[PDB]
Amino acid sequence: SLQLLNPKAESLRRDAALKVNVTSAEGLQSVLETNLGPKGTLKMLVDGAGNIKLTKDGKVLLTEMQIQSPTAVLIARAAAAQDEITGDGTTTVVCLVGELLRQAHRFIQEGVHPRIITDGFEIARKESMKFLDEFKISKTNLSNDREFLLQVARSSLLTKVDADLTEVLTPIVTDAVLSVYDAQADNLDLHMVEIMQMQHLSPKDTTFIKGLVLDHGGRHPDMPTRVKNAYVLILNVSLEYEKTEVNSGFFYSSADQRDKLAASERKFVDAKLKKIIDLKNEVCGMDPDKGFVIINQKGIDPMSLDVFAKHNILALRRAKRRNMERLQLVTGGEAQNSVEDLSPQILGFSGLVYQETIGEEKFTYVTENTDPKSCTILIKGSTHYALAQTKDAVRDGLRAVANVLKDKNIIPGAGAFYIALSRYLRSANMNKLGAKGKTKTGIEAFAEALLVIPKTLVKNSGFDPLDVLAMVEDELDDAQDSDETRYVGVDLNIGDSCDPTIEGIWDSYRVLRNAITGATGIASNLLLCDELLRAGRS
Amino acid sequence: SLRLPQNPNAGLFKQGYNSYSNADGQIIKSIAAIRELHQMCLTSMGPCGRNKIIVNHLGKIIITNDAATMLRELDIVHPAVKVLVMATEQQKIDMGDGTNLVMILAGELLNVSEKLISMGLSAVEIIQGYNMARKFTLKELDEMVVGEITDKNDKNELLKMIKPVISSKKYGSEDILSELVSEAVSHVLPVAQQAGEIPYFNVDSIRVVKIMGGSLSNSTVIKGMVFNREPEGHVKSLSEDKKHKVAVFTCPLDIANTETKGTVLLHNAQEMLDFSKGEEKQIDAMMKEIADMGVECIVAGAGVGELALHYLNRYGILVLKVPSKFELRRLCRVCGATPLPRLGAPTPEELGLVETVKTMEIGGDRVTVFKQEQGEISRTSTIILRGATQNNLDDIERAIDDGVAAVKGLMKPSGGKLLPGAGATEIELISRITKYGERTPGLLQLAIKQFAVAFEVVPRTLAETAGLDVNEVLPNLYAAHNVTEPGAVKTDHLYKGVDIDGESDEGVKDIREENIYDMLATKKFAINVATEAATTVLSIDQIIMAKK
Amino acid sequence: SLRLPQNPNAGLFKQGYNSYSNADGQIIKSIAAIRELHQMCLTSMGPCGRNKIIVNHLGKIIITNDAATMLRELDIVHPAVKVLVMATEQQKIDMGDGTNLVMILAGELLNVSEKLISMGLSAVEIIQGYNMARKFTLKELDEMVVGEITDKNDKNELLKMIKPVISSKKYGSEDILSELVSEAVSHVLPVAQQAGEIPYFNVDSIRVVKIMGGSLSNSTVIKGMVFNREPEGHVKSLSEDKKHKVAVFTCPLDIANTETKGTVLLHNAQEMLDFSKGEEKQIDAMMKEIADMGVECIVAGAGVGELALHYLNRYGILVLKVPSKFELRRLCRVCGATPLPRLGAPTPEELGLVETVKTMEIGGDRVTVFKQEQGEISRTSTIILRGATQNNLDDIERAIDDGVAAVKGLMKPSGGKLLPGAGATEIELISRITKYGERTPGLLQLAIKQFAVAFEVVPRTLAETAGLDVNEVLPNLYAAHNVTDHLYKGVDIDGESDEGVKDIREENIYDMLATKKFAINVATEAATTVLSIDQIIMAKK
Ligand SMILES: Nc1ncnc2c1ncn2[C@@H]1O[C@H](COP(=O)(O)OP(=O)(O)O)[C@@H](O)[C@H]1O
Ligand SMILES: Nc1ncnc2c1ncn2[C@@H]1O[C@H](COP(=O)(O)OP(=O)(O)O)[C@@H](O)[C@H]1O
Ligand SMILES: Nc1ncnc2c1ncn2[C@@H]1O[C@H](COP(=O)(O)OP(=O)(O)O)[C@@H](O)[C@H]1O
Ligand SMILES: [Mg+2]
Ligand SMILES: [Mg+2]
Ligand SMILES: [Mg+2]
Repeated sequence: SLQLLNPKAESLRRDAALKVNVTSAEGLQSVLETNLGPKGTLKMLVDGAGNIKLTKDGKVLLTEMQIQSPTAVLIARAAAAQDEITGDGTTTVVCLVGELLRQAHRFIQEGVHPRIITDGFEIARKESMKFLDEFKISKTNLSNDREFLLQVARSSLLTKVDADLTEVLTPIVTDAVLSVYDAQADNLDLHMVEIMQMQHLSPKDTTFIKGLVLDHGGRHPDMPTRVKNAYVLILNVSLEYEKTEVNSGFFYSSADQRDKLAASERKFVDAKLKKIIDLKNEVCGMDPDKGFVIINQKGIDPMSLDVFAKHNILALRRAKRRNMERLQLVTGGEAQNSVEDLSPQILGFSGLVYQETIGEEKFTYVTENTDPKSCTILIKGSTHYALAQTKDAVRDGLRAVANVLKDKNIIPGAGAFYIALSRYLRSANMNKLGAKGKTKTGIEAFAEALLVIPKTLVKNSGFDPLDVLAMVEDELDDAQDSDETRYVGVDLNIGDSCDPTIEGIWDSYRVLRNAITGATGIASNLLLCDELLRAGRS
Repeated sequence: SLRLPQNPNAGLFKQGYNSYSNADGQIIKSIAAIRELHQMCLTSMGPCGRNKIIVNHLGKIIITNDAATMLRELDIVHPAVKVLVMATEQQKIDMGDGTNLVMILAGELLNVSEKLISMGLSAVEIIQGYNMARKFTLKELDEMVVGEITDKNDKNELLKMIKPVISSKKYGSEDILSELVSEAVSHVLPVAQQAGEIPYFNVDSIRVVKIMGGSLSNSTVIKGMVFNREPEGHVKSLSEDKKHKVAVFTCPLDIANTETKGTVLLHNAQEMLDFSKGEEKQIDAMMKEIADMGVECIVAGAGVGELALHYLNRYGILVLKVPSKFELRRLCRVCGATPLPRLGAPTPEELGLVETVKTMEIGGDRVTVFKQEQGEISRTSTIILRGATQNNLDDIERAIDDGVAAVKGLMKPSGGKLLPGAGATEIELISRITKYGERTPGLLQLAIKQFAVAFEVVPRTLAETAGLDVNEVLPNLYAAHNVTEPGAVKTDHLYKGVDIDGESDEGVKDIREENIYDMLATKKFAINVATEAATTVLSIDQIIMAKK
Repeated sequence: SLRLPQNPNAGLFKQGYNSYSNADGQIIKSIAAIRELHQMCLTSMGPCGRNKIIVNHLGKIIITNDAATMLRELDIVHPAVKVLVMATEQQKIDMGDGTNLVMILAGELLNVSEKLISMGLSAVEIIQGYNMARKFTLKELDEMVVGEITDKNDKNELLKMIKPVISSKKYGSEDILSELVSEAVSHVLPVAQQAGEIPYFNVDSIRVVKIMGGSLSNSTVIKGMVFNREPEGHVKSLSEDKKHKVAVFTCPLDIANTETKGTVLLHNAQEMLDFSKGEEKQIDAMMKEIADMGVECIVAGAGVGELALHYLNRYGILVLKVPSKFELRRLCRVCGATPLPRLGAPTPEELGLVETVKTMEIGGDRVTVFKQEQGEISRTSTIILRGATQNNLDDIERAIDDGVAAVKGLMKPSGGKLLPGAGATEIELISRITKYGERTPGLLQLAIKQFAVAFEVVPRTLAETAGLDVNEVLPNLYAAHNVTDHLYKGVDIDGESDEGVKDIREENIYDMLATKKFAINVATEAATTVLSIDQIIMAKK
């Protein structure tokens, strides 16, 4: 039908479209199968430029390696979109769609329709949402348990990096997250927590700074390096020259009038500097002990830097949009734009301001605040890929622990959620459900597909995956009759079951919810498609 | 049968992308890929090390014995080898000392790891083995330390510091090269004894200007600095004592033109007559306030006009060009002047002090000198380095950067904390780490054992490059440490090391009287970054590339 | 999302193999594609049909409005068409009549079955439907016979036989060509009071000698044959001897040489002198015996030597080569002699009789005519065709081959009874099958009805070539069958065809029973194969 219409085209239908979606799914699954879990293998990505970037995140692997298949680009958007808002569960979405297609394809070969199979996944998904309410556990945030946040931070950090980096980088996240909770209980991740690159001694020397760190310092030598008590000032006004909207020549007639008009360039700048001097006169007391610093969002003229250097005022220019939205949280002051209306109330407070330089670059450190509402995480590293590995680790770790404070619940992991849904879907009475007909295998297909995830953790350790679930099955058979509510786990060190409640392995709530919802939608849409084709003008 | 299916489901990725897993002996190949350029580093460590020719696509050649420097120009395909390039680049930037070691140690840790992975040790246990060895290695470096400097400025102490550093890069003669650095270090340091002030030192203070011709013995130590400039108006020997004054201006010595459309406007002939003379009288009037302060040389930051030049050389004011930012900032540190962009009167407190400004022929071209005297000392001194081949000037200049980088190692920590060199610091850790393997149980003992075997490359390399048979020189040196510490105190078997030239057998007559030592701060970060180089290469089990 | 994964069964069968299975749409692709060649045989159908010029790769041009001759030369890449090609060739080699109905009825069953497959009826049931409908068609044709012939000897009785066949191909020539074919069959058949027990007849009895030039009316019948050959030696007497004994030798007239090669050996000059006369006296001993019995004509298949030709010239014996072996035995059937590879001597029992042999030019070229009067002949005849172009005479030969092939189709079986033609029995079968479909309830009733609709093309194809409206004469013809007289209703082809009714007996248009039965069977078997296949596997080039 397509060859007589289009003189050139490609068409697959009714057996190859199903084999393509399953073969491409099994192919992409094998790539990210080994990365899943704590003992998984690392993966570097080097392009033709020659740069190196190292991480285990499936999003970085998918959004850097170009892919030609039409199925995998939907898995790429699904794995990326789930991680872009949640920050965790990337490879879990690929494994579910990677496993649910092959687990249903065996029954498509038997002759079951794709429509009624996907109808079983949807009604089975509603059972999992009802199971999340009973499976989760309530946790009160008023206790302010720091040990509970430490265990959540080690869940994601142990997966990416080893124990040496996890132990030193875990309390860096906990100290940053401990300040997030407040009376308003409004979560703020992007403005409050930041990441900055700095090539320094080693990755292990990452330290926590309570104040806002800046990537610039004092240009002039005579300007002060260290300041004990520095009251900041925010000004978004540009203090260099301005070209003035079509204004043209300073038509000068005589030679004396030439430089007389050139001196007017300083008058516009000096009109704004005098307001700073008038502000300094109000806070002139204890001038050797105290200090003053000005932070500008736009550039400052080098002619005006000597004015600040004479009065021992520290100058910082060309700040980011985000840093201006963070000085009020750290120093406690208020922002200002125009130099007309000033007051001492808007000035912040800082207990220690010092600068340290390496090579050509220079960094400014601010800390020792009275009541800092925000902070930073200055990560140290050796190579560029070391920063990229710490970028993805801190980016995925902050989002995972931040979601625990959003809600009042937390899901235990280590296969407890998948193993619990297996017994629930395989033992629940079907008469309570509304599905009938050939929906018998759809419940078994999706229930059995969840088992492949916790044994993929075992496949990286090298043990037999089927044998380490024998005692797990025998434990739950007696746990229901023993009248003791416990949740089992999968410990890869010894190859035996464990309890995530005491070991500290946990997982966020919206990760597993959005993962199955996004995976079931993608896997269902790929099953119903029975024809592939390419056509268009080019 | 005639053709395979050629890897089905390969259209998931592009045709140019390739995967490289741990299987198929590819981790052995990555160790072999390190072994290609690692053997190039064998003949470049030590005082008998051989330099390397590197011809770039542009044709710029640099001849050198230093790892971090040679690896910058070579375009590398293997990513695991690039870890060593950036690891040595980190070594050069931070400490500026011990880059071959980063290369020769981390390459040998991958060499002995070739035996461990072949035996069947898991990669996770290998990282735990070297980390536990690293904590014990850095601990024992602080224990077996002997000696300290305790004085920032001394003639004899600096010979113990600079001489073992520059002995690797362009050894040559010892005294003529060491005295140029020890004399220049004393000039720039703020001594200030019995004051309690914090010391301070900058790597950018000491800078070497390359001048062709002459010989290495004719090199002198200049108090000030030098450029290859020409005075515009006139040259002056300046035989007048009673020191001159210095005024630095960052703006050009000309009329400050309007930034927005500076154009003449003359409505009548009365303005036409006075406009030509007005510029002359205006420029002259600005020079009166400058000339009355007693200044005789002004350093300009950009192009100077001819009318301003006519009034400067009238009173004999020298003009100097510095058309860049850093070239103008380095000169203010010598005389201690504070520049101001205005064309007004320099402040008397801000005027600099320079006694003489000579112009002589060194390399056939015109150069201007700013030698100070013993009174009113200055900082940011230079070293006139004379040589025949421009390629040798480049490597000797970076040897001063390594020596100046070694002086930085004294400021931050509490003191010097020197160690015995000539392989003595490496061979001592072999016995201590070997004993540590016997104390710990578990399957990690083989990782601790092979970590000690990797440290044999320093004495094995120095014995191979010295033209001696390593099979006889190495076990002869083990006899000094197999006779371990008896009941008598003050044992002197720690200073035994290899020898490049001389007596048979080789245990050197101590590294003592020889006055060669190593820095603690270099060994700390070198073993740290070398272990990180082996950690990142051994921890990864799959590699993915593109386009090749 | 740029390059596909390329169908990962590409490790299986090579790129040259193409699969065109069903569900994908094979049936829709095939039934349609073949509608182009279906219109070729449809336009070339009937007495007013259009002949089609087919130029093969060698360049030999042909112009024939049949179907077997056309499709033999057409290099057709489509495999489903080729089932119809050699199925039509089976009709050519066996019966020699009905190539066109087959290409038309076989294609129309696939065209009319579009409704069955599109509605969703099972393909297996359609094969069972046409098979049971085929059995009812064969049983029902016997009852509609009114032409039970038992004489099959006289010439006027063949006017109901040969003239409908000749009227199809080049309708303008009926009486002339029928006189040639009918007079040829009378010479072929022997004179006897009652010849029975299935007398033998073959297509090689009546041959066709094509002569360039001359109008078709100037043709004539020759009992012998005519060869484009040059006689040698003398001119004939043409009335003097009154009869001529003709010996046919397979081997040439020469000294008997062995298969193994030899040469002349002479030990002395005495044998050299006698060798010149020895060869002359050797043939003279064998040639003089032939002339004693009066053999006035010798035919040697291989090349005749000059020494043997010289002795025959003085006695006045006719010589002839006849190099081809197939046409050598046909001359023996005329005279009534046997081949003789041995030289031997002529015997009276093995030697035949020939009245006279005369030489002239018919179309400018000198030829040898073996016409004889008052002689006994057995299974031999020829038709001398005169025409303006060689391209037209080629179609007259195949028309005569189809005419005499019908004589083979009559006399070989026990009965070759007639049927009403001109769109008379085809519309009757539509009424019979329409009533048969209601007798058997079931899902196969739809196949029985659509099998009857496929027979509609036979009347309207005569109307389409006649420039008449199909929607007027075809439904008007059904009203004539309402009710013997209703059986002899047919399609008229004339300017007065507005009524659409013409009696069959006025012009005596008839068709054969065995020809239509074999055509319906091969047509149903052709449609059975095309509807039974689902997958078609090609290959490279
Ligand atoms: N140390 C551990 N012990 C047991 N299970 C773990 C451990 N670390 C991670 N997991 C499990 O691995 C799964 C994936 O973790 P994570 O890397 O955060 O998500 P993703 O692999 O989708 O990016 C989680 O379900 C978690 O329970
Ligand atoms: N003359 C000498 N005798 C004995 N040992 C020496 C001598 N010169 C250098 N060495 C040893 O050779 C080693 C070479 O160190 P190397 O890595 O080349 O230093 P650098 O970092 O300056 O390149 C030193 O650690 C030192 O102990
Ligand atoms: N003068 C005529 N009047 C009516 N019908 C005619 C006339 N001449 C020929 N026909 C019809 O034209 C048809 C041509 O059939 P044809 O395809 O030649 O038969 P076959 O397929 O057996 O070779 C015949 O069935 C015959 O009935
Ligand atoms: Mg994760
Ligand atoms: Mg050194
Ligand atoms: Mg016919």
